[PDB]
Amino acid sequence: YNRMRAEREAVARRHRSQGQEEAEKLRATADYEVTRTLAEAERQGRIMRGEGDAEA
Amino acid sequence: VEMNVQYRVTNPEKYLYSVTSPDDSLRQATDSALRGVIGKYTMDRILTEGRTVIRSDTQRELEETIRPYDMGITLLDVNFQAARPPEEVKAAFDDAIAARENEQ
Amino acid sequence: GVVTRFGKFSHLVEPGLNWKPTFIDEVKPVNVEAVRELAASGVMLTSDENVVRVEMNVQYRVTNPEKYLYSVTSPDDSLRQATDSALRGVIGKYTMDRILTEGRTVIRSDTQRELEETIRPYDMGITLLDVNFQAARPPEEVKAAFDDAIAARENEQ
Amino acid sequence: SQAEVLLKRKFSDRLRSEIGRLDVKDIVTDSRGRLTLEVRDALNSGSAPVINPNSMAALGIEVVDVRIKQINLPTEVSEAI
Repeated sequence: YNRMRAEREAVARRHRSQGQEEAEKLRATADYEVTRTLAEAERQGRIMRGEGDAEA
Repeated sequence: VEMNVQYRVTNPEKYLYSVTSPDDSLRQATDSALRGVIGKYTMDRILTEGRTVIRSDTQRELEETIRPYDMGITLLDVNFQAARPPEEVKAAFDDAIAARENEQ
Repeated sequence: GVVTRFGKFSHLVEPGLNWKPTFIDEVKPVNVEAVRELAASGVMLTSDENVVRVEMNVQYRVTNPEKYLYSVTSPDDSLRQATDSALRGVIGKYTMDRILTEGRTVIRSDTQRELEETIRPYDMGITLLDVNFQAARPPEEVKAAFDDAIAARENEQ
Repeated sequence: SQAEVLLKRKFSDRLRSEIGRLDVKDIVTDSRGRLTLEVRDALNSGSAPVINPNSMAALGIEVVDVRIKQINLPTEVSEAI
């Protein structure tokens, strides 16, 4: 019984582990996009500061 | 595994004066046939696919087992009842399904 | 009233005062002009592996007691089993989201039509009057989030 | 009492055999009572004018209908959904 029970647990671990792997990957790309979007906005803001400093 | 065997009787000259306790003797013969056949097939098959081919083999094998005996018992139907796994391992079987849901 | 010989049925008596030879024949009346009720509910399964708590009410009547009394044992109970099979079978075809808003009208129609087809071979004297769907609320375990989803809209605004 | 038992045993075998070859999706979407009709067909006419001995025709019984009232699910499987 333990032998069969151990085998069944492996499938459960595989499915649960697979889900966690996919979830982590999505979170990884999500953080990249957030940083990318924030970086673009920061780049645009620096341009404005230079123009203002140049004007003054 | 659990099985149900529906049967009838025939001319009592055989049933009454062939073997002692024919009903019990048939039950012992049934166990030997059931044990032998199940031993040949695998667990996964017997639960889903093997079910139909087993009721055919066990019914045919059981008949062959009582052919030399010549008893007057006649087999009416061999209707398989249950193949649930051991209660000790049932816990893991359901968890494997829950893991798929947890994955989603 | 249904006047009946010892074993055999004799004839159908109409309202009023009639006579039956005492100890020879007996009368067994039945109400045939009064709406009845049969509420069928249960945790049925949808077509998308989702659970939905559906409840239904079935208002019906009866007909000539020769069928109702000598067609099936426990006609009220037997009809209830047919209703459950129809409701589950019908619910089984549609998805949870559909059943909650759109299915309300078609589910009652299908369950009513299927129930009638299910009891046609029986030959019982029960007649279906109306199938008025009552509720299709989601499971209480997921109801909490279903309420939060609405509260989230207000929070968003 | 004896008759209900006999029908139950045969029903179990036929139903279990069908479900064994069917998928959960194919069991919840069935809307034409195909499996019930097949099981009813099998109970009314078995395998082998010949009256199969595993048929309800060999006995004085005729399965007029077969229906499933409610297909529930296990407590653990339902909690994960």
